[PDB]
Amino acid sequence: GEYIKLKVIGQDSSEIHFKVKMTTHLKKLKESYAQRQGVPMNSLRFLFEGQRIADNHTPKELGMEEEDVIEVYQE
Amino acid sequence: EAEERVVVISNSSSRY
Repeated sequence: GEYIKLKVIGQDSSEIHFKVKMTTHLKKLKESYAQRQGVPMNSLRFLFEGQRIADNHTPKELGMEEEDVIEVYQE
Repeated sequence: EAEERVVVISNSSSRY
């Protein structure tokens, strides 16, 4: 299907957007985000509507849609 | 002002 675009909001209000398919495992997003922030992936927690995003969660499992937000906090 | 950042999340030939 189509990519949806998710906005990842940092603790400093910066944003990096990610295009993922509905079946993509979100570990891939977490790794890319941590790489771009220059920190270990395991130093961060990623939340969707306040709930923890697992490595093998997909947008379909979480009910995500175009322009949904992910918030990143320290682990 | 930050610019927009959009990231796309997308063996017989081996020799080692």
